[PDB]
Amino acid sequence: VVIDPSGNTYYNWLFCITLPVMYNWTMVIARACFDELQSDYLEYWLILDYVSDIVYLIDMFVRTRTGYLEQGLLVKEELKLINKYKSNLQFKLDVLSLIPTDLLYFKLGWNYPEIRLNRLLRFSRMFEFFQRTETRTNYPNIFRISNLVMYIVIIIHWNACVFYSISKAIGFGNDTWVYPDINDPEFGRLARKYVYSLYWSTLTLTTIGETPPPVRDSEYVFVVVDFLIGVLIFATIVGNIGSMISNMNAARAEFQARIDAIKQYMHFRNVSKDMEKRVIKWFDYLWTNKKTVDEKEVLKYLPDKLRAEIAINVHLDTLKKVRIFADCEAGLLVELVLKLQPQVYSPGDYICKKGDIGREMYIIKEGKLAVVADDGVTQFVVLSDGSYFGEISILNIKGSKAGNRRTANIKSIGYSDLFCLSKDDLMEALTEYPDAKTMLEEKGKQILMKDGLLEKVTRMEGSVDLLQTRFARILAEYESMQQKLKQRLTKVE
Amino acid sequence: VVIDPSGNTYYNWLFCITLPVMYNWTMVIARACFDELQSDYLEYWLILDYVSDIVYLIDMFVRTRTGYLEQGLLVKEELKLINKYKSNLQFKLDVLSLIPTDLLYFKLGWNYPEIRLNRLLRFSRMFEFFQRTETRTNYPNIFRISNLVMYIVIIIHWNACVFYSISKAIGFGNDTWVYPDINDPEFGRLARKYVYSLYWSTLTLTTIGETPPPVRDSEYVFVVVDFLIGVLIFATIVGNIGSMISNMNAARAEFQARIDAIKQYMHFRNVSKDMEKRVIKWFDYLWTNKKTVDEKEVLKYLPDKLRAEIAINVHLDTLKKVRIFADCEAGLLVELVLKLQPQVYSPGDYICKKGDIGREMYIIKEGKLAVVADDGVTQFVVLSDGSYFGEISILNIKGSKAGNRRTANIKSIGYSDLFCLSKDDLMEALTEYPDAKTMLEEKGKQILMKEKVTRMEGSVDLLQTRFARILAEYESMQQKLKQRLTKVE
Amino acid sequence: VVVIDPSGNTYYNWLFCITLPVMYNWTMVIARACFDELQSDYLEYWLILDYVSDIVYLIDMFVRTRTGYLEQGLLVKEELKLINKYKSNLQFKLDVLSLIPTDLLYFKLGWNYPEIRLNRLLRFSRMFEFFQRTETRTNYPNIFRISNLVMYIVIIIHWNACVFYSISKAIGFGNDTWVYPDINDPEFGRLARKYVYSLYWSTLTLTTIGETPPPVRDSEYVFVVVDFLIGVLIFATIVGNIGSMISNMNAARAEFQARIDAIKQYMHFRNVSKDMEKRVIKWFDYLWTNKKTVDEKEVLKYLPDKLRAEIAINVHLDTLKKVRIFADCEAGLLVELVLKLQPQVYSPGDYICKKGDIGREMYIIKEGKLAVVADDGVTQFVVLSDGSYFGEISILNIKGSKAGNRRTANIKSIGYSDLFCLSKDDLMEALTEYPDAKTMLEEKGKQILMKDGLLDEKVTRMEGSVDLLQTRFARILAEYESMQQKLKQRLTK
Amino acid sequence: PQSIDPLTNLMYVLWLFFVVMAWNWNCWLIPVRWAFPYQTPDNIHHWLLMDYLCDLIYFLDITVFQTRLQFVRGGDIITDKKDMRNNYLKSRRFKMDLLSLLPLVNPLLRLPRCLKYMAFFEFNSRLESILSKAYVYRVIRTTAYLLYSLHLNSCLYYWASAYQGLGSTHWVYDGVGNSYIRCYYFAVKTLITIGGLPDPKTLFEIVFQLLNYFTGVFAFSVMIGQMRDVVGAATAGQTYYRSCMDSTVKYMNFYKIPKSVQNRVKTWYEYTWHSQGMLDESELMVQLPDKMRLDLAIDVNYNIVSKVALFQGCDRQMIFDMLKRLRSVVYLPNDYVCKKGEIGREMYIIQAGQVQVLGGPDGKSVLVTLKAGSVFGEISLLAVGGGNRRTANVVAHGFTNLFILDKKDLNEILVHYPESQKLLRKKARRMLPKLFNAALAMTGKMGGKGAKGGKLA
Repeated sequence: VVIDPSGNTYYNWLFCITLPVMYNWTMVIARACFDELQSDYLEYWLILDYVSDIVYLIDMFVRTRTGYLEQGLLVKEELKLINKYKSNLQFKLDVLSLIPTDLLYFKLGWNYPEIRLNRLLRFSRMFEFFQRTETRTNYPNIFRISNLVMYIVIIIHWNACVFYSISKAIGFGNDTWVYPDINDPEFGRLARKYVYSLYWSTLTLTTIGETPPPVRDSEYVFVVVDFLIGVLIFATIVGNIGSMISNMNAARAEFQARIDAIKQYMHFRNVSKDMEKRVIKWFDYLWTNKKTVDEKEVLKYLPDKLRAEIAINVHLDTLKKVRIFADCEAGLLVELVLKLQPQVYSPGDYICKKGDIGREMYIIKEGKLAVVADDGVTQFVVLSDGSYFGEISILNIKGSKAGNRRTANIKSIGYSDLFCLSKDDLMEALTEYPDAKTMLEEKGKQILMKDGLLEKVTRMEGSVDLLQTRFARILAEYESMQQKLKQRLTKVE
Repeated sequence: VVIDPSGNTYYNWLFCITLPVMYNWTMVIARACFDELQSDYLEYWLILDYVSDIVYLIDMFVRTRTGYLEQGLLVKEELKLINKYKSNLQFKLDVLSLIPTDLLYFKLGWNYPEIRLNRLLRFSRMFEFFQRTETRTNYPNIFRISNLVMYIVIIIHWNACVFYSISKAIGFGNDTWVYPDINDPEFGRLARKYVYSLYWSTLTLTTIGETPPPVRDSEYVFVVVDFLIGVLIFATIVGNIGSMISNMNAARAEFQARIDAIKQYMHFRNVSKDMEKRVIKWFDYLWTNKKTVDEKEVLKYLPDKLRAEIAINVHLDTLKKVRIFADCEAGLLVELVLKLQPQVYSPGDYICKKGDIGREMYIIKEGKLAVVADDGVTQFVVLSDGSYFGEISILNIKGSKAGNRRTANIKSIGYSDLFCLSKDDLMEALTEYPDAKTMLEEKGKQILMKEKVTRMEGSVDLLQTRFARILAEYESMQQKLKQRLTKVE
Repeated sequence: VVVIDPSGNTYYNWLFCITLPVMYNWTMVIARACFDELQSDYLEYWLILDYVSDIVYLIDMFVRTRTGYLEQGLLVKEELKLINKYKSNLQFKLDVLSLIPTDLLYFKLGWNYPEIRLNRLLRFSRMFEFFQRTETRTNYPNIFRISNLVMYIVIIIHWNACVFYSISKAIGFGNDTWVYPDINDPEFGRLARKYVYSLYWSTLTLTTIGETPPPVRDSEYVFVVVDFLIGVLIFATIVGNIGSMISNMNAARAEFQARIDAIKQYMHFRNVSKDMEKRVIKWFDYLWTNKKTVDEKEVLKYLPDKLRAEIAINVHLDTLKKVRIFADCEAGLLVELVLKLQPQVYSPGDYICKKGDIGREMYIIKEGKLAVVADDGVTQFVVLSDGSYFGEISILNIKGSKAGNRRTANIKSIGYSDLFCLSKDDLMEALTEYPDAKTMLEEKGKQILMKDGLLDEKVTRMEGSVDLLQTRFARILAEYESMQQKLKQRLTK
Repeated sequence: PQSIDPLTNLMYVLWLFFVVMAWNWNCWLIPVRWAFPYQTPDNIHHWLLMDYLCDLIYFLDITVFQTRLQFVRGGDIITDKKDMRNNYLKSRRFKMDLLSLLPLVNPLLRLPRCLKYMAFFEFNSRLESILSKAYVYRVIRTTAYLLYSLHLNSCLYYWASAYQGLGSTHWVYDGVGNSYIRCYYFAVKTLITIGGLPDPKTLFEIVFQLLNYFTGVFAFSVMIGQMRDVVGAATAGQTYYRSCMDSTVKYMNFYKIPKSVQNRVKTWYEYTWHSQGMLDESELMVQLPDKMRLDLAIDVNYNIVSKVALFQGCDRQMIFDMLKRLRSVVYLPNDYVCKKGEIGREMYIIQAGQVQVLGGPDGKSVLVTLKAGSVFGEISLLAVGGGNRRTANVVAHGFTNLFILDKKDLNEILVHYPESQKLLRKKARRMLPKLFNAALAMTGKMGGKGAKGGKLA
């Protein structure tokens, strides 16, 4: 078995390896800087470290068992996967992560967990898992906020450990800036140590201050560097959150830009107020019902095959229900589906009136269309979704009594979404299907009859070729006669 | 009756239900955490809570009466509306929000208003009202910043109540971090309690600090977490304001980028200074009079039907005022309106010159044009708004001596906005209107005064017969010419 | 004469070698001017470093006289023209002012006034040019822009530290709580302590953090207000730059996510089936995972025809020459055909074409594997790897073909296949300038079809009238010319 | 000047600056005189004189300068006195100037003089128009807004201190010092949320402090957002160029493009960005109005194209269409513009750089060098398709920029102009029917007669 990196199993293992990586990245420095944290729970620490090393070994095994896309196919050969893993820097990082440095517990002592800092080199699994979650979850902004919060918590925790270690190196209680003397009943508790260090780190890394001022030169240097680092951290937080906020309302901002440009044009052109109200209502309908994006530009992002599959899935059944296109070739039907253009109509709008030019055939994807009389209050028949009209008009049939004219008034009762197939689009699709075009014209002629409606030039060119040659014969004879006449005059001279 | 969600009545009810939701979301936790606030005005609180519950019931009735769009039409059937409401999670949220948990007032006492915390579940209704406000208001940025302010104040108020509750649990005045002893007359004032709690919450939630440092471990943990939440909040405020500032200036930034691009192009191309000044003045005129946007790019986002109606409303009367389009079908005029292309000209710009090929019909919309005498210093006639020229050259009239060429020099006196109708667009519209095409040709002929394969083949037959007659005459003339030389010789 | 190319590596190396004395001046001149002990204690080292800086400034001016510039696309190598170009620029005046011998004022003011070397700060343009060239040359623009912003803020903080120390000196050390304390103190009298406390105060004031002794005198209040305003500007600049960088780094992800959610909104709006939605989501996960979201047409659109042709040739020339019909084609025709190739990417299981589908394009397999399958698709006849092709005869449009630009086999993508299609219209557009090569291509296709056994109006109408009209004018002209000879013959007698 | 242009008159910009200074004096000194006791009866005459000067500036603005401003109605400038006066009286600026000029000793009675803010906006527009790189002025203006907000905060803090008594508590201003820089220091530590101030004690002080920290959080957010927008807009073009360059480099690295081709592409990218400041010029050209683009194309290439003898006598609009269809291509040094033997399709106009025509024995000899403004290869335009080949090797001496017109674009132009198309076919036939048939008939008659006469004899 070879684990697909794009599968759910790979994601589950990414979480299962991210847990020991986060455990190391926090608690290794936590135990290194706080000696009491390492010493008080030493058996628990040893059990967790052994478990984390086991999970690291299983992660290396998964790396040897993770396929990669070569020639578009997952590589399932074990030797190829092993060679691909060992060729990468990740193999060196994982080997350095699992160096048995724990034998230095017998040399340096049990209170030196800095030897496990090599386990931090497995950060690649943690970052890869966070990227996969960002590209996977349905709530990108919530997860991105949570991830940023976790990054800041980890950084502030590391800074707290650094501050406590600096206080330890200088000496607890030696001055006001460092952590106070740890023989105190209150400040000598490990929980108090960590919470005060975390408080100091949060104060300094979030551009707040209000810590005891530094006394020694090293403390002043560390406070300057740490406040600059906190300024960078805060600016990074603000930049990430502002980028997220800009991304959330990017669609709203661009939609408002389109509406504002339309309003600018309508105030420019002195458009009537009722038309402006209808435009505003239409844009509100687009935003409320999540119809803001146009179908053409959205489908341009998809590849030609995927766009064709999407179009087929949307329109193939309702195109096959059309009587002229019922018995047609699959490729022609696919091309006609790809040639469909959406059209959305507000309630009370007219799809076509009597006497209009019929050059397109409409498919009712959704909505209701009413066949109305001249007054518009009487309804003949209501056309529901999947219905169609104007199929005869797009067929250029000779002898039609109703040539390219609409014989009925079609009114949109509500917000009807329609797809139109123009005559030019049908002709272009039928260029590559001549027999299909001929049988389409024959079927349209049959429908019209059922419904009560409905090389001499080349031969003359050869004569014209002979006519020009015969006409040039007299011109050559005139030149010959002129030469003879001029010579006769010259001889007589 | 069924309430249209897009209507004004639905917005009015959204406001009328958001007021109890905001009231609950603030004052329920305010009374839960400040026992003096709940005890002092209990009659008022009870009245407002009963009113809020009644408005919640009317909101449930409205949601039963609120229609939705199915097949592009509003559903007015009571059974479908009730089933759609009950199928949604919002009906469950409303039911859990309207459980009579006020019966616990008789058990736990009158100083436990957290039993009404289930009323907070109408947060989605409040958020929907704010969404409708930001999609309806004429000041999107003002409402956006006020909505951000309101959310920040709500979170700050909740954290103030949390801080007061934490101080109460630890003990008032037990140490320096908590709220001081409420037995003191100055610190025991309810207004003082809430105002100092709000002050502490705003200080802690906006990376300000300026608060007494925590003493106990739980205080340290709460302050650290609160500082992290406040970093998030203040960064959110900065990001929201920065996004708003970018949104207001986005059009100006795009125009200024276009200015910089065209200026860089003119410096790189060694464009003459007069042309550079003309371009800069043209761009400034377009921006100050709100014209700089391309009409095609603006109008392409509208649907074809709305774009057609707007184009009709703008151009139908001024296209019907044309003498060649005075008597035409409505559909042909609508199509010719749709084929109109806007053009803009600087002062002194030449729309057309004498001897130029005339293929476009120009209609003046918001400009003034003149006819000059090849020198630009004198004007025969000034063409005002609504005038047109080139209506003959776009028609293919046979026998036109001055056809396909411009006989007049058209100069833009100032900034003129014209709409051009090309000959190709007119012919494309006239493909579907043959009788209108013949009428247009006849009208152009009258203005200017004041089967094909078989026909072409038969036409060559007459030419061949005429060529035979000329050849037969030339053969007779050749023999006479030779006989003429015979007489001399 | 030897001329340094400003685009070369030598110019960048000299930019670094002149930036080092410029940075040294911009820090240590004000450091020694404000801290008298820093100037006095290391006076010989400062004199040596100032002499070295002046020498490097002289060499910088010499390089500026030898630095070529692109005039009409050519690097200018004329030394007089280069010298005149340098002298006409303001940089020559700045370099002259920066090397004014103000060090002779040490004999008039003493060694305690190194403010005379403040003119050396006018070489800041070399530093800025080196940093912008580093920004355009590095592979980590965001990391380097972090570094550049941080070091600029550190320089400004150091300058404000020097200013604060000078102001404390002017008011008096230890006069009140705000100023630097009395320098007779054993701890606060140390030069390192002086600089580091000044830096601490400057960092806390320029980062708008505070936590410093409040001012006492009105002049101190004015300076604190002004320096906090400078800190507001600095903090806004830092956060804005980092936010802009974060937005730039997240712009590609934001655009890709906007496209993904737009397509998701479309798919929910058109009620696309769940299987098709999952296929689209899997395709976009593949696109972002493999970093294939870029569009070749959009990426290469700005490039000129020659450079785009060179890139496209280096990608496709060997494989297009491996095609049998295009084996003997001209190099220019091959360049055009390669330029007209369009990338197509297919998911695993996708069908590139089906039997009976219209064949208008010829596919080139760049990456991936394709399979020829039967009608059911379970069995495979042959597997086409990278560098293979099919449909080369369909684009040729050989008259007498049994297929008639129709596919005769089912091509299925086994995995993710990167194909390059050459459409029929693109082939004729390339062949417009190669008629002999077009005839050779038709002959080659005819030969392949013969080996495979697969081989078995108005313009003339107007031409006849136009030729007759042209001949009538010539016949009238010929008769008129012959009439002159007939008239002369009558006059001859 | 009897009539003054509100857009391009520097003296009008100076008068606008004077009006802005008067409005700034009013805005910055009304809360000072309202809150601080600086308006003493001893020095009240300075305040009265400067207020009278500001009111005089307002009066000569509303009556003199504003009535002479020329405006636009239907795209035409109006210089008429009565029409300008009617336009200004109709406008809302007259309404605001009338509202401000109303007098309504109390400094708060000077309040509606702050309603003349429109002049400030027009001054800002003029400053952003006259000078390039305007984001530094935007930064200065936003900093001035922050300074005015801190000024108002300082005045409010002094008012609160006086309301609660000076020195009564630690929070209020104690009463020592300049009395404006102490309250301004409070405003700086408060409205930037720096802190470090004495804590508020009473309810009024806590409410004031709370609101001033809330306003300060939002004002600091406004400052940071304005600076972020300035940074993003200033570096937007460089960011776009870097993104396009990085996308191209990533594309070449994915397809294993060799280092020579990649280096040439990077060289072209850097040269184009450093020379013309944009990767494509047609993207900018299509954004312009059609008349603007046509006039720019004329100003760039009309004299050079009309100097070509091939297109002399053609229609001027066809010349204009070729100018519109010209595309700018940058050729690297030692790049072959025309290789010997390849198909000639393109007409080259040297806008910049040099082009060398190679030849001689074994190549590598410069027959002639063509500088900027010279046109070569125009004969290849008048070809049937495949009928033109480049005779000599043509190479770019340096970074030359050629305006290129291919044969296809010329054909799509020529299908619109029949007379010039016919002239071009005539010129093409001249440089290299009835007469052909007459010569064929004469030769055929002599050939048939020769065979007939030989058989007769």
